[PDB]
Amino acid sequence: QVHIFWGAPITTEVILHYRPCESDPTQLPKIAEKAIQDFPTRPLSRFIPWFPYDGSKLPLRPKRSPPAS
Amino acid sequence: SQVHIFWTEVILHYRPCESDPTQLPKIAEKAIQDFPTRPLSRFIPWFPYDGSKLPLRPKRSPP
Amino acid sequence: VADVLCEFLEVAVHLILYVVGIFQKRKKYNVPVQMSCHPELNQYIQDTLHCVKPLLEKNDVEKVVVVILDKEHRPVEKFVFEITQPVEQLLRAFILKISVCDAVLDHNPPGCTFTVLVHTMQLYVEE
Amino acid sequence: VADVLCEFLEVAVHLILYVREVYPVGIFQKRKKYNVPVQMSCHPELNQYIQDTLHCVKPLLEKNDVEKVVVVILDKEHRPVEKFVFEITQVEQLLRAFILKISVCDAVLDTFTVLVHKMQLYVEERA
Amino acid sequence: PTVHVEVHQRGSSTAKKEDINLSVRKLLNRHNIGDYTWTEFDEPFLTRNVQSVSIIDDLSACTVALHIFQLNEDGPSSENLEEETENIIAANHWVLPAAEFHGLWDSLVYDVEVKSHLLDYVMTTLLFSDKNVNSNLITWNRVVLLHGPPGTGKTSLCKALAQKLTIRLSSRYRYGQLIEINSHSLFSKWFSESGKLVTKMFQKIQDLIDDKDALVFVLIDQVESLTAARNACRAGTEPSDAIRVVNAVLTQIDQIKRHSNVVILTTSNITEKIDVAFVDRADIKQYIGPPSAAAIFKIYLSCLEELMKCQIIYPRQQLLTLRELEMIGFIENNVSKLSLLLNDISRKSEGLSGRVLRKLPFLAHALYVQAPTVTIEGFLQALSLAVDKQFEERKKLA
Ligand SMILES: Nc1ncnc2c1ncn2[C@@H]1O[C@H](COP(=O)(O)OP(=O)(O)OP(O)(O)=S)[C@@H](O)[C@H]1O
Repeated sequence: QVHIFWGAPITTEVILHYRPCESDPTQLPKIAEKAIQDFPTRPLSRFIPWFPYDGSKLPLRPKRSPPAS
Repeated sequence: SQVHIFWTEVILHYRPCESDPTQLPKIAEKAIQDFPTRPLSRFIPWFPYDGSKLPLRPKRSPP
Repeated sequence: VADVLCEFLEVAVHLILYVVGIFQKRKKYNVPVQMSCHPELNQYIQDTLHCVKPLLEKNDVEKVVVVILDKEHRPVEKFVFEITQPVEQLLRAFILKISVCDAVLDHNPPGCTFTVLVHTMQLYVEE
Repeated sequence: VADVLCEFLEVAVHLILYVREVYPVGIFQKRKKYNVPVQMSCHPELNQYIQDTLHCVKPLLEKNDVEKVVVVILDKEHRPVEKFVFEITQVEQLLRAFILKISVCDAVLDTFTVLVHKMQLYVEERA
Repeated sequence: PTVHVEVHQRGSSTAKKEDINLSVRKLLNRHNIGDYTWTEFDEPFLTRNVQSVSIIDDLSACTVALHIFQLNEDGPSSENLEEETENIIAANHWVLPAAEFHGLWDSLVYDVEVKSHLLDYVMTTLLFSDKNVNSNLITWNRVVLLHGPPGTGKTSLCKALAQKLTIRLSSRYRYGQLIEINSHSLFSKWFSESGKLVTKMFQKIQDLIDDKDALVFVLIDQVESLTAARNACRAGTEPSDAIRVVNAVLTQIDQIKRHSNVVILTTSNITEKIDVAFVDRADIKQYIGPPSAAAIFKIYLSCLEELMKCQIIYPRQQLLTLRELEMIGFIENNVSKLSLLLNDISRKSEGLSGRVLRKLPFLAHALYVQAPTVTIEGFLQALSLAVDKQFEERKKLA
């Protein structure tokens, strides 16, 4: 069962929720059948540093200290 | 308080297999409303039974 | 009792689809009624009432509005069934009320294409 | 407990909306209202909007027909460009984690409709 | 033979298509009587679910085909750049059939039968498409040119075409798209950036074409601006606009030639100063000329019975068409005089552009008659003076 709340103002059956006070969407169901269908699913890409902490490449540093409080 | 449209916070129903009606939701609104009823007419047979008159009976019986 | 009331709503919705040759006499609830043999429609109306079933498990309900549509899906007729939901003659008495209603009144084109509604034993018709 | 997991989903939906910059109106600001370190919306219209969307899925979620809470972020064509899919298989540890999750999940990534087909949030995004 | 019938379904009407078809066929077979249009009906369903029925070129024949259409309410969508979203492309996007386009195909009046030629062109295109002819062996560039005098409704005919085709060919393509191309907002000229800009809007055209269940019409205004004559122009001072923006469109249009659900419609003003390698890549280059006497009379009629329809000219006198005047043989009579005087205005108002023709009632009811309700032959006199007012005004601006 699939529950397509068109809203947020700017086999398997479908329990869509209409809840109207406007009567002027003119498209819940196709957009409901749009929100229902799976589309080109990008694989979960993985994270990695590209600049690691090199022991042979070391940083800079300025002298002064911040005003403590 | 709730109305359902087996086609007020409305719980419509879709049944995706039937989905020929390109514009569904506006169809769904029409089914809900009331509209002027005609009176349930208290009915009366027009030709009533007068006890002063007697009807007709043929003699014969089925076998 | 809600379950058997839903089966009587089955009896209603579909026999009122009748109240042409694609329909047939068969024993329902110990009366012969002339409905349709359609198994798809049988299980589809069963599904309508059994989704109405949890609705009545809520017990908050007003009407079971079995809208007999026209072919336009824009009601020229209708059949609101305002049962104020909290022996065979009375289980047939409801059917005789609806038959006398369609008697003084009239039906719609053969395929009534009706869409059952609910608003969550007595009735009338908004013609 | 679902009476506060719905508000956890509230947290989720607005934080997605917030990090995605789906609107330039910067209404969002830190809100520990009733000691919840989460960043909801300051539109009571929309807080009660999530409240009653979850209210009308409350006869609908814990019935366990749920196979995935797909918070779609819609598009200009109202298209599911980013289906934030949450599997319904259920103590702040998850919450921040989910929060964490969402953030680290937006890590790779760059108008919402709450469709309802380890809270393994995964994003089906356009390639 | 065959006759075509089109029926306006209301947007707030939602009955199924086949019920509408059956009801209109029922009305036709009951009536079964020329090219007049029905407006009066006798069925509550058909009233609340129909607006009008019309016959497009008195016979009880039953060679009837029904086209049912829905003129889309909202107007144009806008097309802007992908990353330069400010103003780079700004193309107009009509989702046909569209509201602002109806009645347009009827109003236009010509005398060279452009409508039939330019409609049965697309009909034969579809015939050759469905029969699977060797596209390597018999081909068409899917480009139609219309050129002629300014203000003579050259571009009006293209929107009418698109509307009539998305109406006629319904149930063969769910809908049509019409992309109006602004040939003046694609000249960001510093070293061939416009010649690179044509590419993006044509990729968007490709996007709207691959939706193979939608008939798309690409309407290019001022096709002389995009394709400037490069050869005869002895101006080497044109660095890369006359050579790398015409060559940047002569390819993208030879690329959509392979597809079949696209038609290119172009409107030109100057016959010369256009690339000779684009007056070969157009199937029909039809000339739209200034209205002629009979055409002027018919347009003036259209205006006058329009005014009578809205009760402006309150005393309704039968305006006799030119065919009835020919039949009587120009005989002066107490009702036939008004048509004669109209016809004298027609010769006197000869040579004007259709746009000023469709203006002239406005002025003739503006200055010469202030009456909220006008009797005929004074309004006609107002026209006969306002036309000379237009001649003298044109002479005033030298
Ligand atoms: N020949 C005609 N017959 C009837 N109406 C005409 C005719 N020509 C023009 N019109 C009216 O003219 C109005 C607009 O015409 P346009 O098509 O814009 O002229 P046009 O040919 O576009 O000129 P350009 O090329 O864009 S300057 C429309 O409302 C038409 O009804």
